[PDB]
Amino acid sequence: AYLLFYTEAKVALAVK
Amino acid sequence: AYLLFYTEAKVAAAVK
Amino acid sequence: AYLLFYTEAKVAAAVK
Amino acid sequence: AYLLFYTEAKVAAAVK
Amino acid sequence: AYLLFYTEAKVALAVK
Amino acid sequence: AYLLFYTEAKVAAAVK
Amino acid sequence: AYLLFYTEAKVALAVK
Amino acid sequence: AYLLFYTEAKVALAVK
Amino acid sequence: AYLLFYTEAKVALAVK
Amino acid sequence: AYLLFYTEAKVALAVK
Amino acid sequence: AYLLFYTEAKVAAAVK
Amino acid sequence: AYLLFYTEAKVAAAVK
Ligand SMILES: [Cl-]
Ligand SMILES: [Cl-]
Ligand SMILES: [Cl-]
Ligand SMILES: [Cl-]
Ligand SMILES: [Cl-]
Ligand SMILES: [Cl-]
Ligand SMILES: [Cl-]
Ligand SMILES: [Cl-]
Ligand SMILES: [Cl-]
Repeated sequence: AYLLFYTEAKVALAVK
Repeated sequence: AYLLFYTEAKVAAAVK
Repeated sequence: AYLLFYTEAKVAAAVK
Repeated sequence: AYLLFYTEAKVAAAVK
Repeated sequence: AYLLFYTEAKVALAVK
Repeated sequence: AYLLFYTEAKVAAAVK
Repeated sequence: AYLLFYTEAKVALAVK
Repeated sequence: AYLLFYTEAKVALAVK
Repeated sequence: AYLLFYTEAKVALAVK
Repeated sequence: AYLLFYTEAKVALAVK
Repeated sequence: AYLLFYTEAKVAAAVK
Repeated sequence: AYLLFYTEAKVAAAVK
């Protein structure tokens, strides 16, 4: 799975 | 300091 | 899903 | 210390 | 949106 | 879009 | 300046 | 190409 | 604590 | 060694 | 030093 | 592909 930084505000590490 | 993210929607960043 | 960090204090992680 | 990844499948993380 | 490092060369942060 | 960094005297960011 | 991820809980990008 | 952290376990910087 | 990528090879995310 | 993003403008990955 | 990206077509990296 | 690092300290990179 990819480890993708993400934000909608906080930044989070999404796991895809 | 830290980079923050915000919306105006478009995502934009700032530093504090 | 999202990688979460929480305080166990030492940092700990989960994925939801 | 460092974050490590493992599977239970879903990816999960730990700290060591 | 995703925050994805990218290169075509410089590295850049793409906002997707 | 691209996250840009520029000299504002400290670093500042914009997204295009 | 360095761009260092950190956490105390949210992740954030420190600007040092 | 994207520079995406990735894990199947080790993390690596994937070049896509 | 800082989240710092490092390598000794693939990478690891140090928690300092 | 540490892999640390930085910026003075471009982002770059420093090797320390 | 810093990692730099270049084309060979694949993206490749070097250190300076 | 993966960005890989080599070192016994100076660091060299490669894409596999
Ligand atoms: Cl996968
Ligand atoms: Cl500071
Ligand atoms: Cl430690
Ligand atoms: Cl599955
Ligand atoms: Cl989105
Ligand atoms: Cl917090
Ligand atoms: Cl701390
Ligand atoms: Cl591939
Ligand atoms: Cl190759």
